[PDB]
Amino acid sequence: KTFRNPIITGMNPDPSICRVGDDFYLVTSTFEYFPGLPVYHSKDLVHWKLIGHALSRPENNPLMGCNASTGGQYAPTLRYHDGTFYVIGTNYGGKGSQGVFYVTAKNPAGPWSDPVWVGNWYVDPSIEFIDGKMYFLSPDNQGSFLLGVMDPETGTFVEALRKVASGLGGSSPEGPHFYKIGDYYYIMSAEGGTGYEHREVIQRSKSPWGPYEPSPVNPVLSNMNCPDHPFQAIGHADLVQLKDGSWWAVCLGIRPVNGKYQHLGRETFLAPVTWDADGWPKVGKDGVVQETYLFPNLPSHVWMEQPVRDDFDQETLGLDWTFIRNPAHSFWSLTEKPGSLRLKGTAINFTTNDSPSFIGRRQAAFNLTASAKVNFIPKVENEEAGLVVRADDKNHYDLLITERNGQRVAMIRKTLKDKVVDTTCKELPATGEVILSITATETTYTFEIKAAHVSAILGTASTRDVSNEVVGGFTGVFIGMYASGNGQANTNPADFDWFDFRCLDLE
Ligand SMILES: [Ca+2]
Repeated sequence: KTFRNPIITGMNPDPSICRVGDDFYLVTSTFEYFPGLPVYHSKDLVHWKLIGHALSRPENNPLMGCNASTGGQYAPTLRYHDGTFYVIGTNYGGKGSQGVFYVTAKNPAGPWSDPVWVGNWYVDPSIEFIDGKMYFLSPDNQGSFLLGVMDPETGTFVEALRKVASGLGGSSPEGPHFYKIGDYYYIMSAEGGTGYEHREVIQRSKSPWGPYEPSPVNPVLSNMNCPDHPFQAIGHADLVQLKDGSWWAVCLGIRPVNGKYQHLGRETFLAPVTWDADGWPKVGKDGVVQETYLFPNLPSHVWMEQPVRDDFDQETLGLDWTFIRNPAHSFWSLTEKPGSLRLKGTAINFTTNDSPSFIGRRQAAFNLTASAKVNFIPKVENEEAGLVVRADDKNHYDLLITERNGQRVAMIRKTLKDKVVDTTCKELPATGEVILSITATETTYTFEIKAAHVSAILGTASTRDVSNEVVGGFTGVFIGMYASGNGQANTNPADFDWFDFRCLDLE
């Protein structure tokens, strides 16, 4: 048996893992998206199932006012000690955020606690449980790493933060984790940046408090030295040890199109870690995270496939569905028209930093088909609803039903650099159901419509123009249902009977 990387696709950056007996749990960063910090579950490190989110409530994910793509939830760390799971991270820019927080749970599916604010703004806070102590390791935004000890109950520092080590020469020392393995305490961290020079490095000491000395086989993992490789910007790893004693790393990376641009976001990868004779870890001979590997020494456990169609025919919204900042439940219902997701477009659109009536999911494949049957009668030109390809608040493609010159129409509208650049309309019948459809390849999104007396490819757009390299920030594309009255509320609701999502990267 083998597996193909990546192990979790679509926007899933900054992976943090822990093993609790036969079960593995993993979290990734979410930024402005709610619920925050999804928790995935596996029994083989390869097949992952979404089971909850660490931040499923507005009191533990305050997001209002945060910037798209550079605000909200940054790298989380996930750990487990004495019947209790802990997730620590940083919230930047949300009204009511005090910076670094953690939340706890007995069940990793939830419910999680309200935040325990630790009282600083350090990025990439990490925790580890060693010798009956809860260590807190973070960078100091000045090239150095700070270690401290923390009371699990209160989040207060019992031993205060102090400098113990620093980065090893590379840009933006990030993502430090603390491990006690054999004779030594190890600080493993990321350097180089967000780009091609990203790498994981390690150092160790006889004592937690230093001094630390660098690995002679740095880096631990990087695709820096293979510019041909289909995976790039590999880094921000977290280690996990199995019951057979062997070691695996999860880390983030990108899958560029023609080696130039990435739009799906930073995804999660899996690589075997080997320790050399002197006690230093490395992935392979060269540190390169490969496309396929021999399977972990664990029994294969494939999860029941999620169906293509969400029929919106139960009271509980599927866990993959995602909102922008803190959603008011007043804009959506699965109750009010049973069998449909009812979306009520408000005055709010993307141009502010609160929560527009948007519900979407991560584009988890280059090649896909996404479609939705929607009932929407607009009464005036400002009113619209349909599907959106979102990169951020300034960059998104809108496949919407609206009213133009007393005709109900289907519209593809391309917004880039916060300006509308292209708009193409086709006339719909005055009433009746409309199937809106978005199909994707590595390079192109194609937008299609179907109704009574109306079926047509409406337009195309580039994946390149929504890519990280053009738009900046720390996110990747979401495809979602959308309604907005652009200054006014929509008169009528937009009712989505179903939503198909088909990933086709295997073929
Ligand atoms: Ca339905």
